[PDB]
Amino acid sequence: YERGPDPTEDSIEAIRGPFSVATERVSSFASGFGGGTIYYPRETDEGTFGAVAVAPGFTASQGSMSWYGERVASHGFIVFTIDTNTRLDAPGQRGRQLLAALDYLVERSDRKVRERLDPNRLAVMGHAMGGGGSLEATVMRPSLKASIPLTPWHLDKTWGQVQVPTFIIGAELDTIAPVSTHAKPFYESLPSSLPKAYMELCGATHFAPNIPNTTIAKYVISWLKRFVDEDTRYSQFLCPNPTDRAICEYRSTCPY
Ligand SMILES: O=C(O)c1ccc(P(=O)(O)OCCOCc2ccccc2)cc1
Ligand SMILES: [Ca+2]
Repeated sequence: YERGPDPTEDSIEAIRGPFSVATERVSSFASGFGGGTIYYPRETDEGTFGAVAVAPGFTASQGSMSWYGERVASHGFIVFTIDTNTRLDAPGQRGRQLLAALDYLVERSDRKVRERLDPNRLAVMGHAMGGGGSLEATVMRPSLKASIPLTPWHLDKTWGQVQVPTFIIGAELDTIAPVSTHAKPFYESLPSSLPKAYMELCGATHFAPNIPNTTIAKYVISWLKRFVDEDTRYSQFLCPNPTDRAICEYRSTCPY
């Protein structure tokens, strides 16, 4: 499941990975969700790849997450920035629609996408209410390999039944889904035996995940490599806790 050459901190911080990405547009009339764009590596010689499904926040679309497409997928992943059914979907519905996008990748995706996909190594990512929907899709399908809630928003504060390795990225100055009442109590109610981490960004707002951010990208790549690819070549950056300057607080259940 290991793809690409051995990583240094300069390769994870790279804006482009060792693979050339291609895309495939998915209609909004696909069952269960509002469609999106499927970013996938072109070179099929290193084998098949795992996949992640990315959800945008409340009253937002995949354009708010588009920069995760070619970025992560060039490091060796299938990335699916999806649109929801309506722009007002609650976090619970964004969980379902995250799973209907993954199922679409397995059961209905184009042949070029189907051939490069390992349908057993799947994951979810999401921003704001898409991060709450990231937490729900874990509860809804415990077979998922990774879960990455970006500045997540949810009314439910306790998430002790989650079994997926979850990486909650926080934003210091977020006042829409503030970390003290959302991102932190979400992480602390995750099971202490779960492989998990909490990264809070200094001076960041609710919308920091919507523009390219080397701090966000380098450890989303490490997290998706470690748990979707079972790639222990990326534990060096996760354990012990990263000590970057753009990070104001880091918490984790290291080592893993
Ligand atoms: O009180 C409420 O009604 C309420 C509703 C929704 C939220 P949420 O945290 O989901 O906001 C989504 C932010 O992301 C969407 C976005 C992405 C990129 C650019 C601009 C906007 C919080 C409170
Ligand atoms: Ca639809």
